[PDB]
Amino acid sequence: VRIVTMDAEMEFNCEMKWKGKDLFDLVCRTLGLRETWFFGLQYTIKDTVAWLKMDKKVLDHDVSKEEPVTFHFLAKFYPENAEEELVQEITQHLFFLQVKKQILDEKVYCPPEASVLLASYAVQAKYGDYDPSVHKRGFLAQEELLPKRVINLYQMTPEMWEERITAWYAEHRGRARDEAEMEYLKIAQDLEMYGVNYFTIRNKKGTELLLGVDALGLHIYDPENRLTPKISFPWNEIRNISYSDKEFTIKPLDKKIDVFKFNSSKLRVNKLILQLCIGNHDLFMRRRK
Amino acid sequence: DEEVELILGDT
Repeated sequence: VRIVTMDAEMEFNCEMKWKGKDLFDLVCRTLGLRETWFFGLQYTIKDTVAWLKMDKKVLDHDVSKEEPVTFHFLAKFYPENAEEELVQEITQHLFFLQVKKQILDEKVYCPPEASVLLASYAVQAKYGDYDPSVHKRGFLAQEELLPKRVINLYQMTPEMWEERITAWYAEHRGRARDEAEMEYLKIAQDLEMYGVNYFTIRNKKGTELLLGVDALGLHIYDPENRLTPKISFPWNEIRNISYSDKEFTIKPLDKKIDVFKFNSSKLRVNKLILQLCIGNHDLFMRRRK
Repeated sequence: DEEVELILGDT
């Protein structure tokens, strides 16, 4: 099999009767990764993300049998406080890279000023301390430091943008690569779209809405706004989630608030939702134990 | 499409 991480690529000889937990543990041991609960192995079926089941046969999955057979090692779940919950430099680094990619690809909205500060920590992490003798005008010119949306919002040239980033970069002197990547994560985790799984749903009337699923609970959004939910259901505020046919129903732990019901058509998606729900709830509770 | 329920918490 071919295992693709954010920064690296592995090749593995897999035994035909091995299970997800075997291949996962193999990748985890190879990386030196002891906090395994955040991660998973991803392939996508028909435009939909899917994850490798631990207790099921590897080749039983819908993954393309055509060689090489390819899975992406990625964080499935996100901590509530990155600095507090990510102990190993390896786990931190994995999150840093994946999150930074989400932000650059505009999977996670970041506003312009924050995006410049984020870019500056990424530069600190890669190049170490700012050195005007080492780093002169044009030194970032081939890097992609900013979302295109931020760049397009202004008339600024690459050197104008380099100047804004370098101005911030200069002030980070003294922070080690891991500390810089963690400062990046502290900012990114406060972004509103950070760590949220979005799914198109519809309510009883048939109004198209968005279901978010994250570490803190469940959220309903107007399709146009992914930043602020119209409704939130914190994990410790919900009695049960129910699924049958194409429908979900959310029953609040307080009987005096209406249950929320919605329709989700695609079946593969619905499993993902339940998976994500169970996973996120589990992690929510264990932080509070 | 199997029926699923998640019971969260104890109450």
